[PDB]
Amino acid sequence: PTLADNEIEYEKQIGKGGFGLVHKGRLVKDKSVVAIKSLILETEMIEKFQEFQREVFIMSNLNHPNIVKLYGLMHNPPRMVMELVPCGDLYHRLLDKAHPIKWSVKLRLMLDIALGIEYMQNQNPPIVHRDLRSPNILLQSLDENAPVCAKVADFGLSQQSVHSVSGLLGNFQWMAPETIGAEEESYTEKADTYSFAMILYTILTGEGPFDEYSYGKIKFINMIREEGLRPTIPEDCPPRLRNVIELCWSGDPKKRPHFSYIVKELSEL
Ligand SMILES: COc1cc(C(=O)N2CCOCC2)c(F)cc1Nc1ncc(C(F)(F)F)c(NC2CC2)n1
Repeated sequence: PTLADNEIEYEKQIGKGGFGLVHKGRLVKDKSVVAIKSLILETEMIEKFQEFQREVFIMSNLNHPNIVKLYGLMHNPPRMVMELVPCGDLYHRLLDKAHPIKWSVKLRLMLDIALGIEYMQNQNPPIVHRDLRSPNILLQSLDENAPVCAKVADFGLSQQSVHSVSGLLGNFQWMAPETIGAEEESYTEKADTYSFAMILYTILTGEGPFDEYSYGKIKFINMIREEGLRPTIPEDCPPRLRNVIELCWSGDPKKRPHFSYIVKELSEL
């Protein structure tokens, strides 16, 4: 949690983010594998700074198997040295239509994500991620017997406050109705629960949430908020899962369940 200047060999670039680049690396002492996130700079630059900083502050206190870990910080640009999750992100995996994820594995993924969010929500005060979407779910392993299959990543937009937070969120297909409207109304970690419903939906169907509809942006947002528009749950969905998704994506945040219930229900599938 103290810096790590050098001691890191770069191996390859694996991604990009809101504030910089992401590379796969090795450590010399152990040679253990790692991921490095750099910060590369009204202003956009301030948002980038704030985001990098926010990820560090939030991640600084977290330790859970289903949460990417922060290992150290670096100072030359600067950088966050984190856990390397080798199977990539969920969004890309789901695009491989020819190789559907095995049902047992889908369940592992759902549970693992729920456990991570449950842990976020049990913090004092609770953490609201605000960016829970498939690109931000990383895959440790697709083996149904692995210790960990999925981890929550990218805490750049995260808040951890005693009160409700606010701020308009884009990526409306993944975000709660109370967070996407033009008037900047307040919300809570119940917003993340809604996003999780959409994560459940994407895993279940292998489809992007709301991809079945086509509307202009204003109409789409109004539909989600004022008409209760939601993705259609397939007929073949197991009843207990259908129930969890429906409750989680309730228009009323108060109706979205506590993760103790969500985790118990998912475990029954
Ligand atoms: C071997 O590790 C990966 C491979 C990929 C991957 O499958 N690639 C295939 C196509 O070229 C780019 C990398 C990936 F997207 C993410 C990987 N791992 C990983 N591990 C940790 C993180 C991090 F920063 F959040 F802590 C992360 N961020 C993703 C890249 C934006 N990615």
